[PDB]
Amino acid sequence: QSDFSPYIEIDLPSESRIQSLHKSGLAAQEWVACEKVHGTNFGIYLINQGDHEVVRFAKRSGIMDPNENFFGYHILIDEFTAQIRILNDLLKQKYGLSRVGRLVLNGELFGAKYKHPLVPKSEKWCTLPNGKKFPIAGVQIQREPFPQYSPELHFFAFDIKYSVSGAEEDFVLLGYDEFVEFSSKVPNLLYARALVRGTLDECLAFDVENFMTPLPALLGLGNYPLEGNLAEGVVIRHVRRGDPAVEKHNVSTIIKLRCSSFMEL
Ligand SMILES: Nc1ncnc2c1ncn2[C@@H]1O[C@H](COP(=O)(O)OP(=O)(O)OP(=O)(O)O)[C@@H](O)[C@H]1O
Ligand SMILES: [Mg+2]
Repeated sequence: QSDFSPYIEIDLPSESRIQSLHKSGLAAQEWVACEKVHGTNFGIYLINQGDHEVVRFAKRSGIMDPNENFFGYHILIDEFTAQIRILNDLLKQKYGLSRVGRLVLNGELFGAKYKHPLVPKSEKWCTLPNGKKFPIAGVQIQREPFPQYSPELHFFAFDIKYSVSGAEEDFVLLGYDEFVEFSSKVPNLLYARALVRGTLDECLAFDVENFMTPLPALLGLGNYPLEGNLAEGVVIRHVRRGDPAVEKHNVSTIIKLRCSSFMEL
């Protein structure tokens, strides 16, 4: 697991966090709110090993053996592999890097549930390296009645970091604008996009209670609405989260808000 980098949990806004964000000056700077997707944590890794490299996939708790069946994600490996190679090439070219020890594209694996009679369940079957196959129609990432996104499996990117040396302490996290710029150039990559942008308080004013997930319509299902299909919530973050000048204040610059309807499930 030496190549694995755990992603994070995200807190609801506490009194001490909010006070510190104001006192530090960070609250007055630029923040975004993006959709919080209810799937399972996923990471796509590209690891440099000198003149060769390897693609690996992680769940919440670590990089997986290639024959671990995990919600049918093998159906997306060819896509992920093409995507992560493109992202690495973009980063190397733009940043003048001969080598990137470790590139980590974190996001949410989601979908494979959409209970509308005009939306057939997936007919797709994944295949593992050992030849075993599993139906996407049998995948149940989450049991909750909302949010529901799509009958197919998808990946929602929400962070990109790279370590030139490969060492954990040398990771550089893309800021929001750079994250969007690069992600927008990776073909067919779905990624977190700002629902609102402004001060911390402007983002905190986002109406999560009535926020219907926009993903079904983005994924072809605009004509097949599900009643009460609220998004889980939002993640709010400083647009330069990870930058040393932000991090020097020693205050976390990521928080979440959830809708009450979701919390009650
Ligand atoms: N836009 C997003 N930005 C960051 N994390 C997101 C986003 N959308 C979904 N997530 C997920 O939210 C998780 C953090 O939220 P939180 O601390 O509430 O954990 P959780 O969602 O309850 O955990 P679980 O993975 O078991 O559902 C992340 O680890 C990530 O998997
Ligand atoms: Mg979750």
